[PDB]
Order: sequence, then C-alpha cells, then structure tokens
Amino acid sequence: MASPADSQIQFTRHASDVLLNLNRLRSRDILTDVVIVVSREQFRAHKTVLMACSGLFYSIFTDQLKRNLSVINLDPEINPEGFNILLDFMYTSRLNLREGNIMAVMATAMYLQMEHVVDTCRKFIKAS
Amino acid sequence: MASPADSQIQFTRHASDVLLNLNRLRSRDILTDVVIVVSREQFRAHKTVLMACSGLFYSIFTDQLKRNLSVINLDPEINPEGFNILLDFMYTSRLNLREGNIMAVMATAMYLQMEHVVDTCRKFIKAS
Ligand SMILES: Cn1ccc2c(ccn2CC(=O)Nc2ccncc2Cl)c1=O
Ligand SMILES: Cn1ccc2c(ccn2CC(=O)Nc2ccncc2Cl)c1=O
Repeated sequence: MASPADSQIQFTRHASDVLLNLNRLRSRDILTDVVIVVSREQFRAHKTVLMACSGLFYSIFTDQLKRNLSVINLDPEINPEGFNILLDFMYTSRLNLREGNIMAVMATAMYLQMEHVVDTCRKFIKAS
Repeated sequence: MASPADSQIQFTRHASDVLLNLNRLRSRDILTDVVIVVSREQFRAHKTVLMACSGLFYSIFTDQLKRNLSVINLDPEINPEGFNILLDFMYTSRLNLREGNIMAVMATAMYLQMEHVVDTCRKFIKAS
C-alpha cells in the first residue's frame, strides 16, 4: 500500500521555508554540531546542511572515521571571505558574486566540491 | 561592506536539492539525533528538520531543558500512519492526502502545530 511522491500534493514553498528556518537555527547556534576553522576565523554550522551542499563535507562526514568531528580546519590557503559567502549560499540559495570576490569564491567552491556554483562562477567570468 | 540577499544570484533548485539530500541522510540514518516513538512504531529524524517544519517540535527542542532529548514519546492517541505521512512531507514537500487517511493526517498536523498543512487538509475536505 503506497502513494508515490509524484501523485502527492506539492507544497511549492516548503523546501525554501525549511532552509530559511535552518538558517534561523544557525543564527541562534541551535543544534550546530561543527566549527569550521578558516585561518583566523571560525564558522559554526549543521553537518547535515554542509553534507547536503558540498562534496568535500559530504565525503568527510559520511566516513564513520570523521562523522563525529566537532572541529574541521580548512586548508590554510582558503579565503575566509570566500568560505563565508559560500556558507551563506548553502543556507539561503543566494550567492553573492562580485568582481571583487569572484576568484576567491570560485577557488573556494572548487575546494568545497560545489560543481554547480563553480559552473556559475565560470558564467560570471564569461559575463565580465 | 555588504551584499543584501535580495541583490544576490538566486539558485531556484538549491532549497529543494538540500531537502532531498537531508531525506537521503535520514534514509541512511546519518546524523539523525532523535527517535520519535508513536505507539508501537519508531521513526528516526534530524531535530533541525523537525523544528523547521513543526510548532510542536520547535517548542520542545528550542527549550534548553529538552534540547538534548534523544527520544520523544508522542501522545498515545496519535495515529502512526498520520505521523509517518507528515514526517515524509517534512522531508519531501509532498503530502499524501487520501479519503482513507485525511482525518488521521489532519488530527496529527493539529497536534504537530503544522498550520499550513491543517489548512490544506480543510481544503481537501471542502473538495470531497
Ligand atoms: C560534485 N559534488 C558533490 C557533492 C555535492 C555537490 C553539491 C552538493 N553535494 C552534496 C551531496 O550531494 N550530498 C549528498 C549526496 C547523497 N546523499 C546525501 C547527501 Cl547529503 C557537488 O557538486
Ligand atoms: C503554527 N506553526 C508554528 C511553527 C511552525 C509551523 C510550521 C513550521 N514551524 C516551525 C518553525 O517555524 N520553526 C522555526 C521558527 C523560527 N526559527 C527557527 C525555526 Cl526552526 C507552524 O505552522
């Protein structure tokens, strides 16, 4: 006895509402379970959201060896501004690309294994 | 120095992709942190997603007194089928309403404090 997801009532704003509420929990540090250290800066997040948005974080936390880490030290060459823009993106679906930050954002998205964002960065370069 | 979310590049499928990947993590029991007990049945979930989708779970886990609970026993009158349909909805944006399940689903959504789903249930009744 079943009901295929395809025949069910679609709530067109549900996914966007969930992501906005996850961002609100991040803003209040509710159930955050990791600190991402990026040179002199620290960013708290939900490992579930990191894994949902990044090949790097997916590959780290899917491994039972690293599943329970509370601190991740990113590569020391990663631009914290680049990382912060992408973390915002993960929690908002909005990507802040500017002439001043495109190379930092693109290099960081390559490291985080966010292929659709890297492609978008290549589109932004083609448009400037 | 800032960039308002409103002037930023919108990824129209990002929120839906995040929610599908959270559902995949739930399907593999990766970083689930609660068991919801509903009479004879048990359902594992992510407290962050429960809080994002339900006034009842928001109010429970926002309280530092209950923030760390690993087990929630729902009211013994809650229909496990009703609960399972709504948990699926939380993780998919798809709501399985049928003549056979509408009253169970609506009663459960009232208990979970999911006002937009209760309203939709009232619309389904008006249409049958
Ligand atoms: C190249 N690459 C690799 C991974 C990736 C992206 C963009 C987002 N993600 C995360 C992801 O797929 N997570 C995931 C996949 C299956 N089950 C659960 C989860 Cl959480 C990417 O571009
Ligand atoms: C009546 N009612 C109450 C709550 C509710 C719904 C539907 C989803 N939610 C969850 C929610 O708002 N969560 C939330 C709010 C602020 N900051 C973080 C989070 Cl996570 C509802 O219909």
